Amino acid sequence: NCETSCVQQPPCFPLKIPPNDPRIKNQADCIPFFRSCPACPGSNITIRNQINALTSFVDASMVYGSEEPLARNLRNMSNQLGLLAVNQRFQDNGRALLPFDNLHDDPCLLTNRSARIPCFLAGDTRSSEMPELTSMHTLLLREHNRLATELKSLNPRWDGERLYQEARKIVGAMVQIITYRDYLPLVLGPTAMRKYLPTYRSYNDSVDPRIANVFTNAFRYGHTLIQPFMFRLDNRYQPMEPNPRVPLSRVFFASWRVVLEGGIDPILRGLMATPAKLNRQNQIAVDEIRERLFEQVMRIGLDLPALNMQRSRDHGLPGYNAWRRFCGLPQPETVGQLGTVLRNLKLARKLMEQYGTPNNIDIWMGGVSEPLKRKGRVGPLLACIIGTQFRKLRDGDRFWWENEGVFSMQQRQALAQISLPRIICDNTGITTVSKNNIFMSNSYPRDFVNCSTLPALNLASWRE
Amino acid sequence: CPEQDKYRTITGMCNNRRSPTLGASNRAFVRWLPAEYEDGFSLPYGWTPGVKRNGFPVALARAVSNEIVRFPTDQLTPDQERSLMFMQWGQLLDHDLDFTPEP
Ligand code: HEM
Ligand SMILES: Nc1cc(OCc2cc(-c3cccc(F)c3)ccc2Cl)c2[nH]nnc2n1
Ligand SMILES: *[C@@H]1O[C@H](CO)[C@@H](O)[C@H](O)[C@H]1NC(C)=O
Ligand SMILES: [Ca+2]
Ligand SMILES: [Cl-]
Ligand SMILES: [Cl-]
Repeated sequence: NCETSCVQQPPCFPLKIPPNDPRIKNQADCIPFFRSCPACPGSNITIRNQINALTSFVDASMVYGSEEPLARNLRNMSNQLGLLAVNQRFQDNGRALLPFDNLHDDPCLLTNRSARIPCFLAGDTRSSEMPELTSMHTLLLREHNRLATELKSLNPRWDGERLYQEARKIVGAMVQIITYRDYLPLVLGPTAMRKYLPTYRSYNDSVDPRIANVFTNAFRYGHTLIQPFMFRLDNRYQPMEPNPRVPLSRVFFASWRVVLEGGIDPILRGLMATPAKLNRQNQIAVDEIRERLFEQVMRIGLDLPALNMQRSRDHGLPGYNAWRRFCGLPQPETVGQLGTVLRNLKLARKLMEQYGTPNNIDIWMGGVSEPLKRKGRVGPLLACIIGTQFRKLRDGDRFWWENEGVFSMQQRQALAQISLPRIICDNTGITTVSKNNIFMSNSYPRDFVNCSTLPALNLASWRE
Repeated sequence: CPEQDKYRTITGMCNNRRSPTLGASNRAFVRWLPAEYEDGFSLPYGWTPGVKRNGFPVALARAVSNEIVRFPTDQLTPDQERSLMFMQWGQLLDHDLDFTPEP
């Protein structure tokens, strides 16, 4: 009874309220928390471990699904066109929307009672979490269908399965290319990129491709990039009235905002032409996530950073120093030493007041506290955990896009030409997109170009 | 586990021929360090009142949040060298990699 009870009984591990809290004034209340499902339930032999319900590979499983029945249901099986099913009730300016899902306790319906717009159905259960995410999901759904259509005109004798597969294979490589070429270097910075992600050579069958338990927490560094608003922009990259700056605590699960407030174009424009939030040691994460997470679909607004630290404890993750020691980094033991590591004594004092020792600092908290690496957005600890994980996913993937035999030399040269700005051009009404790199480009019109200047993915090498 | 294959399985099964479940869905995460529990095998730190972690009381995740995470909204520093798309791709990416189920 985690959603409503405050009694600490399995599977509940509620977050207790401290005195003089800025929001929750009743100390008998709590922040709801369900302990993650144990891999081996009831065991008095194994050390509690958690499950990854997804494929560790960067294979667009958020589009296709990580389970066979879900994956069948996501496909359009009415024909041999090899397409993904789309919404049969609504469209975004003639363009496809993700199908609706059949949830028992649908949180999306709670975001706007009168609208009656349910959650979307994607490869991953979190598609409707924020409309910016729904937009990315809707974009890749269109990209698959665009590819399957192009392939049918190229190879008319190819059946639905072959069309589905070949387009899935392209979408997966596109996700890999964007991640490794454009995203990761900006997360890590040049040095951590050379250290953890040296030039790909070939597939190594002795590389464990699994997600480490620590990564589930460490990759939450992204919480420090979250802006308190959802920004929408019109055709001319100008604030879309009414509601151009909707608060984040009014967009969670608001699937209706995609369906009834202009579709994906204003959201994608907002994502491209708005800066991200910068992580600063005195400005870690916004109150829209720290105080009002899921405010309108729950009894109480959650605290995301607190959940991150409680989750790491639920997962039995060692503290800051043990991760520093694992990464080959010095382990500070005093306030002064920690002040040196963080290049900030003020923060070190606050951290010592809470934990008493750097050994006890929860991974997320320690990680996000570290000064950022030159031209990157993480410190040395998270750079190590993150970099280590992504190398394993690359070198341990038999279907890695560059692996000999996965694609042809020609197909590889055609895929090398893809970009996220181009995917936007091909699947939306947007005619002016971010200059490469899309992750750096954030100012309109300085960093923006016409779609005409961008060459398309040439599928010629896919002819049979 | 087929000797010849052109595509990925939906579950990630068979990507690694020697250990076919590696990277596949609905499997236990790998550990880079042994787990640290109150009882050594299941109870998280902070579960039992008065039970210290490595010599010190366990701080409330909410207190850490309040004292170190909290900042006034209006002072937010925008990133001059990153777009909101940088945040969004990170979340989309995360959703291709991991999901920790709950009861
Ligand atoms: C657009 C905003 C984002 C959210 C809203 C959001 C929310 C969550 C929540 C509620 C969780 C579960 C928390 C818990 O421990 O109980 C969550 C987990 C994870 N995130 Fe969050 N997140 C948003 C945005 C991001 C971004 C931009 C990320 C990375 C760049 C990011 C990552 C993650 C990860 C890895 C997790 C854990 C995933 C898992 O279940 O295995 N998030 N986030
Ligand atoms: N482990 C997780 C879990 C998440 O969200 C769970 C979720 C909540 C509700 C939900 C329903 C009703 C009320 C409520 F407050 C939440 C319904 C579906 C889902 Cl999927 C995440 N969001 N982003 N990353 C995430 N990682
Ligand atoms: C299946 O494809 C046809 C042709 O594109 C379309 O008319 C139909 O709506 C599709 N069904 C779904 C569920 O997407
Ligand atoms: Ca995956
Ligand atoms: Cl539908
Ligand atoms: Cl681990």
